[PDB]
Amino acid sequence: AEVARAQAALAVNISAARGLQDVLRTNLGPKGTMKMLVSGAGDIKLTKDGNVLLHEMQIQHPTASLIAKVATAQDDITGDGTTSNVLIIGELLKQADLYISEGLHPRIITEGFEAAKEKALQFLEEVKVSREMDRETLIDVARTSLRTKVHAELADVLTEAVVDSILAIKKQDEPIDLFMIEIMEMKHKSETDTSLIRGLVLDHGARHPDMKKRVEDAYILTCNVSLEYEKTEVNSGFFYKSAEEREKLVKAERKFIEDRVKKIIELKRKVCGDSDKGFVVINQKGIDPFSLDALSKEGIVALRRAKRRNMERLTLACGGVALNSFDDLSPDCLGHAGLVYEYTLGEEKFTFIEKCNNPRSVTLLIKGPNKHTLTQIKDAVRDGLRAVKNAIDDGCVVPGAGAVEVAMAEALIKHKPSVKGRAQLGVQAFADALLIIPKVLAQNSGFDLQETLVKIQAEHSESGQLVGVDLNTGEPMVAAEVGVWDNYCVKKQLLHSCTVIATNILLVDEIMR
Amino acid sequence: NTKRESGRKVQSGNINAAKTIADIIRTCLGPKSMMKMLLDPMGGIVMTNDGNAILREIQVQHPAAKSMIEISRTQDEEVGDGTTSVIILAGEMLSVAEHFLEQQMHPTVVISAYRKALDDMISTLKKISIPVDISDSDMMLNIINSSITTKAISRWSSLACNIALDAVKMVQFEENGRKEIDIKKYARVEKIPGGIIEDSCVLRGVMINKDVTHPRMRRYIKNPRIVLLDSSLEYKKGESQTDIEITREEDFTRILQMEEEYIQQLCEDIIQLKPDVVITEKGISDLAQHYLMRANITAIRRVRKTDNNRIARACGARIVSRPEELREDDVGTGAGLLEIKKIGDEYFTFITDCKDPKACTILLRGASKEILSEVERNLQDAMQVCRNVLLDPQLVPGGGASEMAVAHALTEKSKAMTGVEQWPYRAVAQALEVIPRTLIQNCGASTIRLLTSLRAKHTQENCETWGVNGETGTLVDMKELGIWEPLAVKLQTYKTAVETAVLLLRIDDIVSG
Amino acid sequence: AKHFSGLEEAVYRNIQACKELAQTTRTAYGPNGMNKMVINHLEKLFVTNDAATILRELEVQHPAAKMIVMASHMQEQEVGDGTNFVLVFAGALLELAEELLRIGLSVSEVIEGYEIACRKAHEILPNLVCCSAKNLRDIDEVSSLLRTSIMSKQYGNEVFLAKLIAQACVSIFPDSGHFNVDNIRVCKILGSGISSSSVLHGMVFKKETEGDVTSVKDAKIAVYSCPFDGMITETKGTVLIKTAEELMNFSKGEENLMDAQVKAIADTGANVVVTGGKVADMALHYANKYNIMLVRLNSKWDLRRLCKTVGATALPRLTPPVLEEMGHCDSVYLSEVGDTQVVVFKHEKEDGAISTIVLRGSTDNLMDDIERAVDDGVNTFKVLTRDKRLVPGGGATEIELAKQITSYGETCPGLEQYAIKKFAEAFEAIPRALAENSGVKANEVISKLYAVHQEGNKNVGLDIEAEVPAVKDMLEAGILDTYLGKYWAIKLATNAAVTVLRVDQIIMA
Repeated sequence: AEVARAQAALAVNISAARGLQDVLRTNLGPKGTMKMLVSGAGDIKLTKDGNVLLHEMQIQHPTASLIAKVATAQDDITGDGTTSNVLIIGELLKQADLYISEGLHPRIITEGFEAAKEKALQFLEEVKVSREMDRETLIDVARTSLRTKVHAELADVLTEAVVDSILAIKKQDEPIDLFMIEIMEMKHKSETDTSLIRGLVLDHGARHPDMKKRVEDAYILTCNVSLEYEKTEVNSGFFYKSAEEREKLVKAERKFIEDRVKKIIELKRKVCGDSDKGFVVINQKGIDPFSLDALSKEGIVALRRAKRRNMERLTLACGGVALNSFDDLSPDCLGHAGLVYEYTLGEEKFTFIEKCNNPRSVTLLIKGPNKHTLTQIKDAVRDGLRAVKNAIDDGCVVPGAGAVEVAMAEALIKHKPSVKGRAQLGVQAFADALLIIPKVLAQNSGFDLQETLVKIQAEHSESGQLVGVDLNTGEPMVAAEVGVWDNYCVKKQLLHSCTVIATNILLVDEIMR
Repeated sequence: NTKRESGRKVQSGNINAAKTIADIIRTCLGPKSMMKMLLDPMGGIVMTNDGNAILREIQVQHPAAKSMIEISRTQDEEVGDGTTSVIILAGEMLSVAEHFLEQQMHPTVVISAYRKALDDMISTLKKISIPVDISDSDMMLNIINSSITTKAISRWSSLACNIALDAVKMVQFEENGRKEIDIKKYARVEKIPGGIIEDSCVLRGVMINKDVTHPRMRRYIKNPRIVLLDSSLEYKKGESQTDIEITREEDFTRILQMEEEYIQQLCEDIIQLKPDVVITEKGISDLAQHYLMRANITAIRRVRKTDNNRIARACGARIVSRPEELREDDVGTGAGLLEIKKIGDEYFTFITDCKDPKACTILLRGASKEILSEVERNLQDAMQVCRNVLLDPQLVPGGGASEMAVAHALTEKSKAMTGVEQWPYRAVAQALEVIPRTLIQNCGASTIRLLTSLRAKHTQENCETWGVNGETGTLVDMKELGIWEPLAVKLQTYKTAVETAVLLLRIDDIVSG
Repeated sequence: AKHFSGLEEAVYRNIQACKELAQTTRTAYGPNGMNKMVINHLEKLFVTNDAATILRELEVQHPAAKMIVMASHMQEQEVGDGTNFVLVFAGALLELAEELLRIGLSVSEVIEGYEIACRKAHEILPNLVCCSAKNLRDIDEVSSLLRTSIMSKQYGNEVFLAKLIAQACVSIFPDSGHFNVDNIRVCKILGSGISSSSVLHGMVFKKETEGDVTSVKDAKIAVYSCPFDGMITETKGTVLIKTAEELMNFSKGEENLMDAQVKAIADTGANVVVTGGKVADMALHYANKYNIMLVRLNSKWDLRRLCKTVGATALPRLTPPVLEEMGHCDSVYLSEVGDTQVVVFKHEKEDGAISTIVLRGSTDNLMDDIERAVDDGVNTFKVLTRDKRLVPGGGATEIELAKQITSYGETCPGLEQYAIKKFAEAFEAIPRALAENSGVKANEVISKLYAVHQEGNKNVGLDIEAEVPAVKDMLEAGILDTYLGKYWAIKLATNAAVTVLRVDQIIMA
């Protein structure tokens, strides 16, 4: 058919990106906002985080495909910077644009970049200082990594709970939290909130006065497939070989229910000795009223509807083995939660599996009556969880609020890449994308992304001072004192995911449809 | 029917499709490259330095857009590389030649300038080609690692070549080391999914992924008995046809199991004897092969007799109809290494067959199965230059300085040839020199003054040997710089290049039927 | 489209979406409200006062407002007066940013303005509580708040629905120190007057009362959505007129096919049967023979209301029902609920928590407009029980807050200086709403409500007094909202506003 070539294909590329990018620039720091997102489903989503906006919907361009790619990098590889990663490239693109606006090769200006990124990486090592993984040292990173991602006040209460979650570790040291994430969204009088609740929490537990709400000594038979069949890890018919056989099973189906409670009432006394130790069958389907009562009446807690995750985290948490049957099991495999506690909050029971024998799994209780509030608060958590988890995995920490970038753009002082000056321009180009965080904020916040940053620049050129645009009012300060300190996992990776995709479009002279 | 097609229109569209396909690909060429990014009609973007990958996946058109991929594929299979050259070469010669010469109005003298330019190209190449050691993998390295960096990947320059270096030397033919003709079933590469380059090494021999696929099969038994069919497992696998009933529905299930029950006896007579290896070219059915795996008889299947014959002798064997029937005795082992590596659950049997025609299926690994491929894609071109240094120890230095080395040598023959043919033979000459110019205009500045300095350099300093740097543009020595354009690969791209343009010359006319 | 770009979602959509939802309240809030007819997919005219009632049937495309309708439903369940207020309040709050948008103040900036000020305002709300009152029993005293909360939500009898729902909410309970979701349900019944409405505590089936009367004291039901044509486990009977001889066998069989039913009904036990489905000719005549009460052909309304109040659950089939499927009521009896003779249960401590206010009139919309009221009489009374605090009737507290939050703007200075000034402005559209229903300018209201400059009582409501805008004391008028009402109505209108006020363009493929 047709194609596009020369700078015509290039113009479509570089324009579509920076046409999409500044749309995303509306949000960063706390002075960013929460961008309304409605995908084909019709749900409104408000996110200052990149991955949501990037991976849901896009104004469709050939560039819109690569942007989520390196967006699939930042959140994956780090989780802090998804908001920050986008704003870097087009600021660098408009720079390089100038050089090819002058006219030049996108190839020679390509070679003018990555060294500067490699430089800044060096410079990032240089300017940063390794910092404590201490809880309160994390806070200044925690708020910021959250706050660069999501708005302050949410990030502020998240600063507490996220650190409380990432400090909950057994010293399983990760960039993210897999197990520390157990999210319980609850309809509540609090529309945006997250409650930290330790230990594995079960999707539900069953009510009955004889059924113990408090199990401190738990022998947990994980229970999935219901009372209604004998020794069955899956519910299926023992009958229905003809038309009238349909009636016979349900006539004999109530038998297995009593057979099954018979197993559990004895398996308690088998394993637990007397009934003082609550024998825990968490029945991940509904417990039939008779055995619901008769397990209650025997002291067994028959818990209604845990999760497959609450089955696997149980295998983790309780240090015991799960099962898909209620069958009598050897007392060994039965899980032990140092606390099995059914917790009715609102009308809903959330059964704590606590004293996790592997407390890498904790639980967050999310709050809202309105899902649009309840979704958004859930969203701000986890992108900041792994962000602040990049705080406590990192003994190195990089000070935020433009402290380190003026330590690059100025210390990139040119003719160090003197050869063609294309690097001297490319590093200059790269130097100019560094300050987008000092830019976007003094942009979003008061004064000017420029007239404040000149102080930042100046005040950094002053006394080598760590200095930066406020995340809040957009005025100069000392960013080291403020404590705004970016994850050491962000900075390096934040650079890589930029210049690698910033390299591609330059070498792309061609597009065809 | 009344139809006719006139003159230039096809020729134009030829020249049109000729140069356009050449454009991005020739800018994707060289140490300074570009990228050709397709945008699918569906919205998917496809970015590849190889337009052959781009064009086949996008609209392919009746003009030379049909005739470029054919000669690319013609350039794909033989040596294995030059894939991007022919279309940038054929698009190069046709334009500059035809129009001016069709403005001089003649097809015929244009046709001859090709064969004219063919020999001088052969001449100054074979002259200024530099013989490099066939038995020195280092003297191989600098010439072979040059052809890896050519397209998208310098990653496997060392590694693929290293794995390619000795293997190809350790290959032979039916006509004999490997050398001579192009046979790439002696170049073979089979992937090890996942794995690591450290688990990888040089396998100078062949692997059969299907030799040992299970721990049950013969493993590490180093005097193999490979058996070709004919008695133990006969040519005929057909049904036993016992108690068959056409009037019974149960017999339909019987006849399919009955195929393998006779095959059961086929692999059972393998058990009754146990030649440690069994090969079947029509393949063995599983039910019989389970019994093979009971007897520790490695079951070779879905790899050819010729393949196995080349592998058998090269791993050693005595073939029999059945081990109780000895046709004649052959050597027990032809290989020094019988190795079965397990990555995934799959067992990969690597039998190094040293100085053997074999199949030469060489062990190679990337960090994952995907970059595993770029071992091979480089290995191929590496084994290409491995067989090339064996084929043609003499192979040119150049950054495309060969493309000048011919053109001025053309011109200085053209000046010596005179005639009207001077002009085509020169109009063919100046074509060649845009290819390296695009490499060194990607570098920058005045690439003409470079070509000035080049054609200054040409008779002054050297032509192709003392060359132009594809990453720089200055006059250098590509041998000293370690960059090498393989003689065969050079000439071969041109043999393929000259013809398609002659076809496009021949065609002013097509039909719809 | 629900997908948008071009800053509409920021500087346009919200202020458009709000007054759409709102400006019912502006004529629907205050000492009365002016009903607004709604038609549904079913064609009929539904007059509306409560904000969440007109918006419930209003189906919005607005990505903006879908946040706020919930807040009204939140506000509704909470208190029930002020849901109107919530829409018109946020009507003032958001639009003032347009100026600060023209003035150039950023998004979070002025939002922090209303926020710290609605934090500042929520701080003052307990201070601006003006007296208090309650009785866990008394109709009249409690009626006045339940009167004045439904004032906005009712143009109709203020005192009469005051006294009923006060009775209802109270006298369904042994305490009414506890108050719950359904403590009152309604049998909407026409005839006589709309002020003939009566509070009868129990489950009314306005449906037929059939079967021979067997029990009065025993109201225990085995509740069934199962029709009785003979529907029972072994043979599920229906009424089939297909042939005459098969009908002859039905009457024979049904007497027995109905036998094992009302048996199994009274086996598991009851003398009163709730049949959510049909009961056949010989099926009912056997209930006449069996001596059980079949309350037949009920609605899903009369089915669920019982299933809600007695905790039991209808059976679509007939299996012996459990006690989970069988509720008990104080007494089953035939009495007129607002002069309507059917089966009306009694509910206090057996299962309970249903008063029946019979909603009345000459049409259903009159029963829907008194539905508007007592729903808040339900809601506000819970607040009243939760807090007996009384706070100046809507708009009389505003003039207080505006003065306070005004100079609070000059305690602010910095871009929230004006946004708090604007938040001091965010209060005052409420009496404007009141005066705009009255049609008069609040500009006269404002100055007079500022005349004395305290604002503890003075307001201009919905009157013929307001016809020339005239300060009245909603405090003294008996118009006193509840603190939580005054707290909730500010909170979510500020909450749902700030979250929809940071929205950006919709991204869509």
